[PDB]
Amino acid sequence: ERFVFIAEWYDPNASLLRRYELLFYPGDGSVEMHDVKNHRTFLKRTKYDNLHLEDLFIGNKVNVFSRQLVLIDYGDQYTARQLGSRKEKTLALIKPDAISKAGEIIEIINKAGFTITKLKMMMLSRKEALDFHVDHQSRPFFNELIQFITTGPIIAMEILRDDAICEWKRLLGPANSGVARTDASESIRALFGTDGIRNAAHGPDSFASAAREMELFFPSSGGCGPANTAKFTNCTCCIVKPHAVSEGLLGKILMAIRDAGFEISAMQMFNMDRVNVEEFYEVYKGVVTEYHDMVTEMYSGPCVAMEIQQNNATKTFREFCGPADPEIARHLRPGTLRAIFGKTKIQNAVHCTDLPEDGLLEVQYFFKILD
Amino acid sequence: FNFRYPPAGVERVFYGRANDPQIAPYLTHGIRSKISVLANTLINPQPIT
Amino acid sequence: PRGQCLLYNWEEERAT
Amino acid sequence: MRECISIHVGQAGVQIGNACWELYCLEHGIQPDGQMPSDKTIGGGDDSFNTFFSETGAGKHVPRAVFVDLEPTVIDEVRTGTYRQLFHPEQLITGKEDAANNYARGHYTIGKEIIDLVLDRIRKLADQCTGLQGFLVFHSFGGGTGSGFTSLLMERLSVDYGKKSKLEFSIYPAPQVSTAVVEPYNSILTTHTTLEHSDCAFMVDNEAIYDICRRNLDIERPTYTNLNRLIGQIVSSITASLRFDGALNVDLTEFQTNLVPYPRIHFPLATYAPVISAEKAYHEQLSVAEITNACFEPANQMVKCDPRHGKYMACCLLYRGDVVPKDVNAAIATIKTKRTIQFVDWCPTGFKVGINYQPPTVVPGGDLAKVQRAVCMLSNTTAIAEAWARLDHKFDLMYAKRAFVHWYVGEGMEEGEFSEAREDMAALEKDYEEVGVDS
Amino acid sequence: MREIVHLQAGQCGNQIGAKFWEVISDEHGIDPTGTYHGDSDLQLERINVYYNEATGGKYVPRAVLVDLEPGTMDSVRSGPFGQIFRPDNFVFGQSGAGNNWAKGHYTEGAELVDSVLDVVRKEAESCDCLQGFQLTHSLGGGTGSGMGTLLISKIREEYPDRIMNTFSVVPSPKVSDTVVEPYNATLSVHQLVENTDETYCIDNEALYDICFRTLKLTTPTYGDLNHLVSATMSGVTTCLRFPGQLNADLRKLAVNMVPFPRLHFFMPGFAPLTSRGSQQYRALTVPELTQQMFDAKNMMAACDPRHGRYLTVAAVFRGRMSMKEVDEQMLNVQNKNSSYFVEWIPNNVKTAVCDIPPRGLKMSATFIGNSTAIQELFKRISEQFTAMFRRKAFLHWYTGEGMDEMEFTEAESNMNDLVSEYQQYQ
Amino acid sequence: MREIVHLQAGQCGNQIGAKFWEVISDEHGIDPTGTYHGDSDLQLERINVYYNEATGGKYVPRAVLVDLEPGTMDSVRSGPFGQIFRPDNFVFGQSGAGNNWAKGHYTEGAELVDSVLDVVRKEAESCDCLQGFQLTHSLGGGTGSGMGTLLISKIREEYPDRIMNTFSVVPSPKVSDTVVEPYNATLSVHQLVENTDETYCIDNEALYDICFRTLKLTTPTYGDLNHLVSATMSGVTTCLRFPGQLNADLRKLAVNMVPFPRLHFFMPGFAPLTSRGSQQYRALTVPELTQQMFDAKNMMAACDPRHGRYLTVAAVFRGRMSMKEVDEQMLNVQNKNSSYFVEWIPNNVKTAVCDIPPRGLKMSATFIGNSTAIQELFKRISEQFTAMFRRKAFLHWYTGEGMDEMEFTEAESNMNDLVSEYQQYQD
Ligand SMILES: Nc1nc2c(ncn2[C@@H]2O[C@H](COP(=O)(O)OP(=O)(O)OP(=O)(O)O)[C@@H](O)[C@H]2O)c(=O)[nH]1
Ligand SMILES: Nc1nc2c(ncn2[C@@H]2O[C@H](COP(=O)(O)OP(=O)(O)O)[C@@H](O)[C@H]2O)c(=O)[nH]1
Ligand SMILES: Nc1nc2c(ncn2[C@@H]2O[C@H](COP(=O)(O)OP(=O)(O)O)[C@@H](O)[C@H]2O)c(=O)[nH]1
Ligand SMILES: [Mg+2]
Repeated sequence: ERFVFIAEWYDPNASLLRRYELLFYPGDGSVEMHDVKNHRTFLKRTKYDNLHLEDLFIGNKVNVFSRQLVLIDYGDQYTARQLGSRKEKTLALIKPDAISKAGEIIEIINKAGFTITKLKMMMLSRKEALDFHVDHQSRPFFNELIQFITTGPIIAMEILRDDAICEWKRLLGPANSGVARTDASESIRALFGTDGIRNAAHGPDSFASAAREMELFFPSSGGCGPANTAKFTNCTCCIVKPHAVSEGLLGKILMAIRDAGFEISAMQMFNMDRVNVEEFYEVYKGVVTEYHDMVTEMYSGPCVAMEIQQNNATKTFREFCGPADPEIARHLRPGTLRAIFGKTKIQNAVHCTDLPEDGLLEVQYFFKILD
Repeated sequence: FNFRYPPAGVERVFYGRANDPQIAPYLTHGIRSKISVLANTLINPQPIT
Repeated sequence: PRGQCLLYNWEEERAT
Repeated sequence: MRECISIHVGQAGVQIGNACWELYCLEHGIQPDGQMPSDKTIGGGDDSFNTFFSETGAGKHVPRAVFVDLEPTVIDEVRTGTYRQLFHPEQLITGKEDAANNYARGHYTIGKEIIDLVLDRIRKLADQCTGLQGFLVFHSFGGGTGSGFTSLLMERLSVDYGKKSKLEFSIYPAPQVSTAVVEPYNSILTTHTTLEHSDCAFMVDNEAIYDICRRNLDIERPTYTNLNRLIGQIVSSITASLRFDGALNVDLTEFQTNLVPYPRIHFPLATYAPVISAEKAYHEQLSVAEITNACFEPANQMVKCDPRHGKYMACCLLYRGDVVPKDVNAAIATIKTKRTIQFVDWCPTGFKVGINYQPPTVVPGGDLAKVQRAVCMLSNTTAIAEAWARLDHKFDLMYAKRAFVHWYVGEGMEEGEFSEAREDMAALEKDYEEVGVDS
Repeated sequence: MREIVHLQAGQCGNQIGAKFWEVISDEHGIDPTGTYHGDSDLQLERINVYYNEATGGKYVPRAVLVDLEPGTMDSVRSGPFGQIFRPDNFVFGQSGAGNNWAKGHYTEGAELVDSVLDVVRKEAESCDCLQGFQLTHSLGGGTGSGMGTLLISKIREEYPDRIMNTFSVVPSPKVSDTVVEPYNATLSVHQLVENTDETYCIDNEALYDICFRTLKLTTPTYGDLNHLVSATMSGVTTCLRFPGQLNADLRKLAVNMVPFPRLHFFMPGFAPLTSRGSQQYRALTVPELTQQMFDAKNMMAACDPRHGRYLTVAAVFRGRMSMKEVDEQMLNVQNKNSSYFVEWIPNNVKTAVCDIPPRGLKMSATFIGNSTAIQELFKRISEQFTAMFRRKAFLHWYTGEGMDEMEFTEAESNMNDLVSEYQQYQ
Repeated sequence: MREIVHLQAGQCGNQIGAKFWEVISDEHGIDPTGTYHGDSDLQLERINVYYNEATGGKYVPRAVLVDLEPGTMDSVRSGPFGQIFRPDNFVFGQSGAGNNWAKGHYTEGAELVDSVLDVVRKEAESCDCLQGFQLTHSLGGGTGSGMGTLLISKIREEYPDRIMNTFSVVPSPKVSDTVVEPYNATLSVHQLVENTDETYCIDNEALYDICFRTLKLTTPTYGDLNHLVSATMSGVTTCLRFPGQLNADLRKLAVNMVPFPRLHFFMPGFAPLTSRGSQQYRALTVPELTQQMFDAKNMMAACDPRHGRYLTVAAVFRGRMSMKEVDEQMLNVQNKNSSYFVEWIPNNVKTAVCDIPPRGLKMSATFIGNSTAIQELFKRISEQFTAMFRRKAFLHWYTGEGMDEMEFTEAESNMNDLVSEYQQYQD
């Protein structure tokens, strides 16, 4: 049994997009490649440990022997039935009363198994709140509901899983917090709901309505949606790396930062290009030899950008992150984030502003120029 | 009947095992050759920092 | 039908 | 690039041809109609079916085989069978009246009316072929069609294609078992031709396969459906290096020059392992060191001969499946330490090894156990000289009283030709005697 | 300015030759795509030896790939590191060689080598200062021993004043994966001793016993055997592209080693090898590597060094280490094994030290031995030849193509000349 | 644009014409009602060549259907496409010709041509730029040979600077379906050679042998034979109606294949033919078309090309393809068959390329060939003409209508000069 995917690779010489057939054998974990245009083999059956079955979904980028292949198509009806039939895409909302426990909610979602593809912490205006609650325009509790949704920032997330709508609605459970606590306390609303009106969560019920919510929140036209909560004052920049996002420690990083005491000013998710990554690491060129290693790690997947506030709970954020090498961090400063969540010097799962001068420039590059 | 006078093209099935439910023809028979450690980590291992 | 017996180009008749 | 042409002559060649070509479809995933399933797609660079099948532009696969028979009652089974959409409608050539176990009808009288059409197809298949490597002719020694028509056909191929390899697969008449009564005649009339036109002629018989089916498979009453599946697996194991990738691969020429030491000693034997039932393999573990010893036991020989009487001359081991070369190397040196396997002193190295990566495939509705590794042994021995000895003794009692001759001479065959054919196997018998002596 | 041209012939030489390219590209930090992807500047200072800079900052190897059947050419091109070669360096035929020596040298190989050396003439002319050649083949077949011997004699006519070095896998006593194998081995040594300046003999049985006892591997597949040979290929020539404490290129390994023109068959080795279980229980220092260097189990040929005498021994040490403990300790080997080394030559030992150890291992030391014990590997092929030749077995395939019987008598006579000289100096 | 005025005389011409206007109705997607039901716009851009515009989007053929007998006119108007021919285009006489040349050329075929020439002149002047004429008839009949060749003489003296192509049904020895037709065949080719620029000889043994060995039909009725004739008739003008890489109109074929004014007797073929069982198995490729093209078995006349030597050969290809495999193949066949072409003219092959293959087909190619082996067709009729004229058989049906016996003497005298000059340029 094998799974076939059609992949794009961009040739650095000819500036040419090239289409290849990538065959993965999940029984033994070996790959094979063929050429569509030339009808010849590109790579024989080779045991590749880095590629895994959980990394195979449409639109993903996988590094196969120093080539970044983006999967764009389904190879045949067999894999289209086995993988793409069950997968569904839905939206998750974190209300302003659950901002403090947003990391634990994200951790719960990661245990549930959803793949996060889009993430944005933002503030909703009155017209956007009206478009969000156009279904509740008969006004049973509309004034207090609009006031609650507008008085604080929310977090909008795009989560993909098999039976996503049913699984997310089952995770949220009853709307009333007391009813949810009486029936099944393990629900998100039951655990983190102070009242029925402050449900601390939201989930769409139908496909067309959910598509309307995505068209409102994350616009497919490319235009700017609701504004981010960027303060641009007394702030630093921190990036959750693609390997950490794919591993699933994002909720643990959020909980560790919250327990340290630094306030998260802003948080978003980006899918970067090589030129953008190069101009973000322009200060690291000529200083370190593994500049290309850091660049490739940065654009190997989507990264979660963070703006972190006031940097003075106990120590500064740079010495909270600690030494760049996770082995050094574990051996000398065992309480640091790189010691807890680091694997390699290249993949250490957090990046911090080494120069105090450059933090505002990094925040301006990420939360102003990109969005 | 099948043990003593079997039909053409059919193996002689013993009457003791005739009513025994069969899982043998499905699975793979034989011993698997064990995978060894690669010579890469023995000759040119992963460099330490 | 046609071409039942196996003689005189029965295969083409069975095809058509 | 690599190609083979298969011709099936007589009833025995065609009936095995039904069994070998059904197995070839399962190896490459081709439906009986001649198209691949729509659920799964193949890669761009696939030459696995290029050995046996030719790509039509409409996404249809056509076998590269010619099915020639002078009688219509066997070919019409194929044209009306479940493989009617597989073969070419014009490659299936048929005659009007059979050879009736007469060499003179298949070579002199009736066999000269169709062979202009038969060589026309071989010219067409070879011209479409980009690179040709050999021929795979399937027939039997006994029949008038399998002996008469093979003789004048294969001499015309050697005229047409000069130095192309030619590999027969013939049903040897068994010692105690024979269906026809003209059986000692038709074997002598074939071997006058195959010495100077064949490079490797493989032999199997009905009686030895019966005892293999009786003991290993516990098939108490084997039939023609059981035998032709076993023969078809050996041919698919021989040609497995031209279709799939392997650790060390053997081409058609590579074992052609490694198996024949002398121009008149080119009659190897076929042996397959492991032929086992489903229930026995559930208890007995299949190691590399055990299946290679199963080939050399005399009970597993597919020719009714005693290998202990003669001495081995050249051997070729062809493995499949999950086989590492380290286990084979210690397995061979185990065999050379045995004293009951006698090799000739003038051939110090006699084994050649080929290892592939794909395991055998079982046909559903079959009998063979589904396993991981299997080995096909092709051995050249001197023990088959005793097999030719008793067949000449059968011939000498027929010709002593001139029985059954007036049917042969009534069609155009001379009476004298039996004399030159008899003295040829006199020469072939002492040729095995002259090479078996030591120094 | 020191240039080496690589050539790949046969199936046994192609798989070892392909496996040679993953090893050096790991040391020089080249991606399978073709870009430089490493950590040190010191890798890129000498890349002209093996690679060619192309347009766009990508590196292609300097190697020519020849084989009469396109099956193995597709097997190397479809590899992990196979996409970096030149697509016009792939020269293949359409008919298999059939493991016949007369098919690779007289008829089916005679039409290919016009197009084979034409590519080689391109790569040799564009070099600045050519140093030598590297050809990988096997003696046991008709493909590697058919065109490999032929490409030796044709190139050496064009470029006489070089050092043309081949790495050849020799036939083995017990394995015997070919039936006509001693026939095809003897026909190549007739022209190996005549037009080759350095030959290294590699055995298939000796590489099995290294994997079975020293490395304690369970299933030593063919992916491991080629990785042992690839280490010694990249160790003998490490003083042409890395800075070292005492430098020695191939011509300095030519003058020191061969006293007479017909004794140049060397027995190689690699010396920091260990098993998986006993990594923590072995001390890594220069006096411990020396015992592993002179160990008989670590030699890549089925010849016992204790049953002969040593003409000249060389060692290319690798990594940061002393020079006094290198020199004092491998002199202690000569004094204690005094009877084994020859008496009419003083200083049988040449020592060379480079300062760049290989990937992940802090020291390395490749053994290269020129002993008289290699006559027994050459004696066993001669005796296997006699038993088949006196019955004229398997000889209508050679005589049927244009090869004469008097050619075979000359090859055995020259083979017996070669075994006589080793015993003469012993 | 360039409008082809199809002519249709006799009983044989009517049945060929009924099948010809059926094939190019399938090609242009014209329903039997008369409207257009197609999908692509390449069909409608050049539709004025064969069809004429009317009100309501109705396209009618520019065909003149002429016969002296009204019997086959009822069968034409009651066919599958019988409601698409214009009712004013059915010019029919009242009495049949009766297999006599003189009745159809001097007495009964003399009054009907005045009504036909009114219809032809009305349709010819309605064209924007007339391209030529095209006629189908039979030499073995009375109306087709006797009166069809009279219209060829009358058209040629009114529009001189045009082109005339005929698809004439030459007689056969074993398909002798009239006892007197060597008289009608001899007197027709005396009129044909002076007033015709291209002649495509179509025979019946040529078509009957094809349906037995190539199509293997068990009942090859005339509807099967008329499709093979109509397939050639649409494949010769296919570049006049469709775009392509290298176009060739009707005048380009006449320029290349006619070196001398009395060498205008071609002999045709159609490239892709295979049985019903061989449709799914054979791979249609450019060498596969050319291999079947030059063989004598697929060629549509009762003359063996190996008994003569080719003068000039044209091939009109259809379908999306590559010019290298096209240009190599008719250069390669010129190299092996160097003895089958005359040596005094180099590069004898004309290449024409279209882009639109017919429906249900991907590559098609029509073979047109000038050959000196067509002299074998005229030697058989000439030896039959003399055999009766010695004994004056069936003559009283001829000299009793107005023609003298000297017209028979000059008909064979001109026909014997044609077979004298075909033989000269062969050697
Ligand atoms: N193993 C095996 N042997 C067969 C098969 N068919 C026939 N034989 C052998 O062939 C011998 C007789 O020769 P046939 O092949 O039947 O005769 P033929 O070659 O068809 O010649 P004609 O009957 O005259 O057309 C018998 O003794 C059988 O042993 C078969 O399907 N499998
Ligand atoms: N190390 C190694 N040896 C091999 C490989 N393939 C074959 N051999 C050896 O080569 C010998 C046969 O030589 P062969 O390849 O047939 O020579 P060729 O015909 O010239 O290619 C066998 O005894 C094997 O031990 C391989 O992939 N790796
Ligand atoms: N191929 C072919 N030949 C035809 C067809 N109709 C008539 N013929 C031939 O024409 C000849 C008779 O022509 P005839 O009707 O007398 O011509 P008319 O007197 O001018 O109308 C016969 O020999 C037929 O073979 C047809 O549809 N196809
Ligand atoms: Mg039969």
